[PDB]
Amino acid sequence: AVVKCKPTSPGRRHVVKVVNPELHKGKPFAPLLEKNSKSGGRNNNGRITTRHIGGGHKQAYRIVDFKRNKDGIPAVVERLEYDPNRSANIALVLYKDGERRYILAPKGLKAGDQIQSGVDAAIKPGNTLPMRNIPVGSTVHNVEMKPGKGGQLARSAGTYVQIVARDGAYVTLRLRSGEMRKVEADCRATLGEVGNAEHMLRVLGKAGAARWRGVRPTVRGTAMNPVDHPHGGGEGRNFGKHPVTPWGVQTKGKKTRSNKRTDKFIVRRRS
Amino acid sequence: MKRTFQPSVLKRNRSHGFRARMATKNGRQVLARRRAKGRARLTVSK
RNA sequence: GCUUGAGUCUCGUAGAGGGGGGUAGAAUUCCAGGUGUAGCGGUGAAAUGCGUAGAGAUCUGGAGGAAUACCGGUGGCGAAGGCGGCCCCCUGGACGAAGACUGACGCUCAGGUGCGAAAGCGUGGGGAGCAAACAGGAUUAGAUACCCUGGUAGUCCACGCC
RNA sequence: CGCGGGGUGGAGCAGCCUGGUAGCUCGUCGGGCUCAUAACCCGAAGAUCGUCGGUUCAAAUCCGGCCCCCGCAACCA
RNA sequence: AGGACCGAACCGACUAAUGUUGAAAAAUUAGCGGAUGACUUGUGGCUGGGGGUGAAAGGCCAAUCAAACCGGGAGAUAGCU
RNA sequence: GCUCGCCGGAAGACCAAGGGUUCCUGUCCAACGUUAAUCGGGGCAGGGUGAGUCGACCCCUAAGGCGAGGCCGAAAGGCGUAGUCGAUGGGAAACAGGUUAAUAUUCCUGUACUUGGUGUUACUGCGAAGGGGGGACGGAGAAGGCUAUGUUGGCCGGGCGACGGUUGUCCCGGUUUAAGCGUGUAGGCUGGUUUUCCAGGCAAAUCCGGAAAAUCAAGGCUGAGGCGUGAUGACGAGGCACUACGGUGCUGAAGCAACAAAUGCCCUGCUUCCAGGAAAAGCCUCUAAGCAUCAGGUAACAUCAAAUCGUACCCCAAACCGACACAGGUGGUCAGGUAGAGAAUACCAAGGCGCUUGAGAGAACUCGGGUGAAGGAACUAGGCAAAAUGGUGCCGUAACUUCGGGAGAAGGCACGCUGAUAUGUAGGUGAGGUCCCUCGCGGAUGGAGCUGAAAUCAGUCGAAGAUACCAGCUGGCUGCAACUGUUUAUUAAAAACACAGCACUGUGCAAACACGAAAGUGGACGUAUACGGUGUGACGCCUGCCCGGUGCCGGAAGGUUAAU
RNA sequence: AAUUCCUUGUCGGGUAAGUUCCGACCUGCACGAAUGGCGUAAUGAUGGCCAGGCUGUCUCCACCCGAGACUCAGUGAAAU
RNA sequence: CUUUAAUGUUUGAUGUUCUAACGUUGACCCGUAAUCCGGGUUGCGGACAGUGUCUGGUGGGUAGUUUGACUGGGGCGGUC
Repeated sequence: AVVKCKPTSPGRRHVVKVVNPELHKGKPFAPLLEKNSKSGGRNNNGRITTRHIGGGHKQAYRIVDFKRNKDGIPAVVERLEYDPNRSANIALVLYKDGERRYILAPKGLKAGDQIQSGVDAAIKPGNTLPMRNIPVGSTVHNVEMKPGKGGQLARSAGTYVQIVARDGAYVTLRLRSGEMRKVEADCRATLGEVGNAEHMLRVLGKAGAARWRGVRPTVRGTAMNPVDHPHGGGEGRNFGKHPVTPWGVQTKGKKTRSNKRTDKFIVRRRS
Repeated sequence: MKRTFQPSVLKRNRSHGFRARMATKNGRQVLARRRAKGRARLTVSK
């Protein structure tokens, strides 16, 4: 688990690694593995669109299974792979039919565990069944907005949605942000919260940790000149403006909600 | 110090090459002008 | 060597003993909604507060968190701190009966080690009620307080200090 | 020096920008209350407006001069 | 083990002298900092002018950048030399 | 020609990029060359670049471009599907020797090898843009085996010596050999073989995956290097012969062993860390459509073919880029001896070279250096510059602390040469012999030879033994920033910027936000333990009052309120 | 004080002598809590200050070796 | 007229329900060896959403511009 690192050089002093010995130390199962190229925060025009991100160490895209379309089929878990692309660790499932598929690993999962999908399967963590059959109040993850979509909500490590109430095809959800939102009963959801909850206790440490994490340094508005950002100028770090994003949109308390069409699903909003 | 011109025939033709000029109408119009002017080297090639 | 100290075994007895997991009901608060109209709340007395944007009262529904009424006791258990809904699981100690057995194995204990209310501190959660700090209102010669209307850490949970 | 703001019962503030007879709180004095003092209750007094001259019938007020207090400016090579 | 230590290639460019119609339109000589990394480099691609890119100096964009160069408007306009 | 000096991890030897004949040979000195110039990277003429195996082309693809249809756009056009381009990566094959005024892994002499085509013969189910395997990948570290290569001895040939000695433990030189073919070793990985079954790999599949059993426990793959052969060959010190007298022809000795040892190779291995680390085709295999007399495939043998372009020369520079024959700039490969830890440095080998003006003189002054009485920062804005310290082993080492540091703290000491311990030791290496073996590139025993530190002691020299080059100045108080980093190329390297961490705030996914008047991309093939923005800037102790101004968020009763 | 005008504030320390430096006092012209406050080990081609060593930096320069200057020969510029 | 009942009707608002316009960066199939695009079969929303014309607000994100003169130099001050 959490292992604070002995000081030896500066930038090592504050590091807290998260060791998970249980995770497989060998290479990934090859068939499921496509390349993932670095956008560097640039689009089709080539212009940068999002600042901060670029560079970083190379990584490949594991094709994780989301739809969980195989139903009624026993699936023995084999090993917990590390996935560089996400936060959560991904279990390498092996179905009775012989096919292997990666899946986000629920908290209580160990190698050799039996798990199954479909409308029947069971209440054991990691089984994916349509929410209509899930008991009221229980905790789930990898929820789908629409059937067959694959999964949307509660994918980040340690995250979990909590069902609250059911009415018609609709089913209320308490999202991790605390926002209530209805969804169709037919949607599938996986029982149990997602694993690697200690991800947030990682404290990277030296500056370089962020660099190869794929994030480039950020320059603050005040440092820049008037022409490069709404803030700037001054002979002595003067500020005197209301904080704004580089493109002039007000920040620090400005609502940005716009879709309107999706409002019927939302009930409470985050506070 | 290191100077501003560091030749690479490959890079030279990819950009100012004949077929790179045939790319868009802007390029072809260049050739239209250079012929009109009666210039010997139409574009860089050799 | 002995069994009269100490301990073990045999079947029982009571217990808010401890840890872990579930679960119930009443109430407070909040939110949506229905009826409904001018005060409510509070005080020694007031005001600050809330309320004609429809409050409080009242009725249905929901959501939360906390603590567990009555039983409850100059009752109980634990070495002490302490321990109160119901239930499951793991588990400690005491007490009795009838014996059987071991055969002084005992007593105290510097340094040592462990546990140790409440507050406090760390990391991450949660956050109803209450409530340091703080704000306002009074009361007073003044009042940095007692009293009143609000209110943050905190109180709660997991682990780690103290 | 350039300008602006003021000077008022014993103290602090009004009043003044619209020239017709200066108010508030505290302090003071006196009489009650108390064994006595404080606090509290009752009453009364005290300045006739920085200052020297104008103005107008009349100046706390408007104007100018002077004496203090307060703030701003007092720079460029 | 390490954005660890000393220090060459390598990269940087802190101090001083020379040089300032230079050997050179920013270098030399002696010392100087980094030197397994947020390193450095080859090749090839991508981003464009009120635009790019910027560990942010209004730096850099072909010896020029508080708005590139080239051609056109254009013999702009100049109460000024 | 002789001598002298300089580089020698280059100022040498090969390349790439880029140049485009500058290479070589004859001839000329008009100009060019910073002078002269018989010379030349100058002029003029002639000559010179040989490939199935090197490279390109070619097969395949990354990022990225173009893009039939298509979606989108006043038009030009933008985006992008199928496809198709695109190496800086992946894909079949050769070496040694000799040779030219100039070319060579291209010519010649040897000895090879690969991919096809076609035919013959013997056997046979072939066949895909489809399936699967493979190809196919990180960093760091550590050790063992090896080889290049060098050293020493041995062997062979030569020498015995200008001024003392020098036939001796003496001096000098040489002692080289490839690819391929065979052998399969160190060493690494991996449990095999058979039968049966299948919700899978978009269809099928004897392949792959998965599940059962049975059965044996070894089998297989991988592989440097060695050892044979290749090679009774070539090369070879030197002699023998003439010499356009520059050199060419003719002959040929030995050609081993041990030791040391790479950064190269085994090794894209092993161990380990997280930051978790290219695709695709060649290649192997599985069948479908399809075709079964075929066609086609497999093996063997023979025969033909293997096109086209580059190949000179320079290539850390006088030929590239800097207007120049310019103290600048530029990537890759090889990397000998002695000392040394070393690719530093000093002196040398290979190999180039003395920098295209010189010759005198020996003033001031300027540059670059050396040295200095006595004093020792009095200099000056300021110890700026100089000076000094400087290596290894050992001793010893404070305040403070985040308990790692601080710390090479500070401050000291020893250090050469000869001999003895030991007629060179501790170690390392490992022969001969002998023994064992389901016998070979085997294992034990055994110690020959070789190499070889470090220490103690004894003596001895000089003023000085880390003698040179090389090679920390140290300490105390204090500001600022936590730290490593980054920045104004060409006057500023900082106290600025970044930074991990912190907080606020936005965002429920067709997300916010950005680029594009649009389709559409990024965000992200991510999903509130995520992502955007703003501010502060590790860590410790903390973060107090004000919602009046301004901004944002929330509330809608009432007032005001546009087009219609 | 990287803020302090009056100012070389005042006192103390260090120097024969200190407008700087260190430590204190508080009248903070005009510090102050994330445009962060206050401490802080280590780090620094960072700012200030004091020691020891070291010396031509200096008192005061002296001498020496090299490259220029200078003379002869060849070639032969420039700003103005 | 007054105070107001219901039917019909003009349209007006609010709410509920439906789906056939429209959306679908849901699923599946076909062109098709193609996560583009089109077509279809669905399911999901649904007269909202989104787009056009008009219109109020906001709008240094962007652009064009103005910001006097005298003056014992000019700015400040004063003055026209």
